[PDB]
Amino acid sequence: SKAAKGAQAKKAAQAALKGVHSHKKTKVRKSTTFHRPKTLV
Amino acid sequence: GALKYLEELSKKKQSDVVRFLLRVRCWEYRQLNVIHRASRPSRPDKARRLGYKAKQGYVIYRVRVRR
Amino acid sequence: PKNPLLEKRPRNFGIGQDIQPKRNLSRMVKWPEYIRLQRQKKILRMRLKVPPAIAQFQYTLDKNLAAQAFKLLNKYRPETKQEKKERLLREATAIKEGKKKEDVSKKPYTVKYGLNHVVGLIENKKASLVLIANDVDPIELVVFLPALCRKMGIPYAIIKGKARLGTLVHKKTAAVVAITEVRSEDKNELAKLISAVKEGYLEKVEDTRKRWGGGIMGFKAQKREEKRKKSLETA
Amino acid sequence: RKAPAKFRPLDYAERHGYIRGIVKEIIHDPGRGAPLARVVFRSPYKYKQITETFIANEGMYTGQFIYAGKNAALTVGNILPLSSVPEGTVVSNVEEKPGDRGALGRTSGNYVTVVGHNPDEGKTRIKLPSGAKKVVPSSSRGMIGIVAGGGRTDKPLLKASRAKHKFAVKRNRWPKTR
RNA sequence: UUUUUACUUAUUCAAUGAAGCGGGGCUGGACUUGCGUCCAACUUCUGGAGUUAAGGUCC
RNA sequence: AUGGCCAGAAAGUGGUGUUGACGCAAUGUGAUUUC
Repeated sequence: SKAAKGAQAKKAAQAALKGVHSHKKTKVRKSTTFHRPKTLV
Repeated sequence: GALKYLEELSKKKQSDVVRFLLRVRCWEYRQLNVIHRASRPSRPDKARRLGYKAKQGYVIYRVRVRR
Repeated sequence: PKNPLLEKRPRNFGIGQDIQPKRNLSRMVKWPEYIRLQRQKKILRMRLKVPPAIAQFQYTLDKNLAAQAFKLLNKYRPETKQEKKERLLREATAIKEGKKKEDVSKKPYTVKYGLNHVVGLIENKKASLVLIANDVDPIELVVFLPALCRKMGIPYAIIKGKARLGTLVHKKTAAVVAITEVRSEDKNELAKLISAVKEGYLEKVEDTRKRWGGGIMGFKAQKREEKRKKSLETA
Repeated sequence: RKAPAKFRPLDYAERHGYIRGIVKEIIHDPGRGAPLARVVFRSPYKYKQITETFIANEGMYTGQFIYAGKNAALTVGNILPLSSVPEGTVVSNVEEKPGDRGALGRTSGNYVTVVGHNPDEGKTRIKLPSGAKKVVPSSSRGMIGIVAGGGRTDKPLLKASRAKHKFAVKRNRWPKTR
């Protein structure tokens, strides 16, 4: 599709101008409660 | 130095850039605490002319008071 | 062969029937106040209309040109403590033997850093190239610097990373760096970098630096606006 | 008094389907003329059962199953949004806005009469026990029936002691001086 | 420079253990177009029980 | 109920309120009969 080739060209342009590290891992959270992380005492 | 430019820019408090910065900073300071420590002066030229030096032992605290 | 004693118990997670499974609730986590404040601060800076003098810092150098600039600038890092100590010992030896320090030490060529120093060099028209970090807080320290460079006729470029400039200048953070002059074997590289900056950054941001930034609406607000416009077009 | 007499918090279950609860007890609330129905529901996210207190409409009994949600049936004891009820049905413990767990018609023998719907604005018109005519959001929940304990004020108090016992738990000023 | 007519980013109110908000995709039903809308996915004879993933597939 | 009656110098303050017209608050009169 024309949208498919346009998306491929846009992805190539994005890789050329910004690099390949486009994605970042995000932790999944099964609870909505944030706890203070336990640190060295 | 840059602080001359910062002084002449701080004189123009009704310009678009200064009003935008004051608006976003007012929003931030209103959602912060009433008294809280600032890591650095947000007006370095004013702090420097009032006596602040980037030396250990100089502390900046930001505070809001009801007018 | 599988043991026939095994059986399957599928669970249907509809309303009223068995308990819902543990799903990713990261979109709905009650975040701490500082995380919420910084995310809302970034969101507000996108939502509000940004004046051009601040919005010009959104357009930065791309990866290739920033890499070439750092390849040139990494040859001119400032003197370290051990190198300065060795140079001082050699100069003290020359003084003891009855020679000036200029006889044993050569003329240095380094990058120039420190905001007051770089602004003075720009005003004296000594700096050949200026690189300004895109994320200086407060922004008033560098908001005039593109205009000053344009008036002085200095090639300037906004680059990502005050920490990246600090890695050059052996600090945690540098707001702005500059080159006044280089060595003879790097004069061609400096001129090529200056020309590449001129036709690849400044000509592209010549128009976009005058435009107001921000004004982006939210995801839900954009969806509501699209639905309203579609309903108005249909009716 | 142990717990306030509120509905469930508005969640996925009531907003999309229905959830079943069991009426375990009918209790007397001191200072209130109407009985309260203690109803136990399930928690969709955990193993523990949730115990709640409602305002009991007339005809409820212990061991009765009630259904609260968008798709629940029209039966005495069921909690329904006002969009899911027809014209002329009266409900109790009506929400002013969806999520305040009911505010209207909470007194014994009283009810709120759904007099109309406006589907275009997503609103509904109701009639209050005072005769007032009100417009509320149609996603507000309402509980089918009339509140139990009716006819309480027909009997005379007949004694200063009975008035004293009435107002001593109600904290109102008694006796009243001119 | 005035009016209304909207929007949300200031500000105000409410709820929650900040749990399913919005836009899509799958399925079915309706209308219409001649294939986009809207609307529903899931538990109703019983005062029981429901919680430590069963399983499929690559290793 | 973005309500009434209140309280506090103010408050991201409190009560009525674990409240919602068969209720709350302020009045006048003061069983029944008569009116």
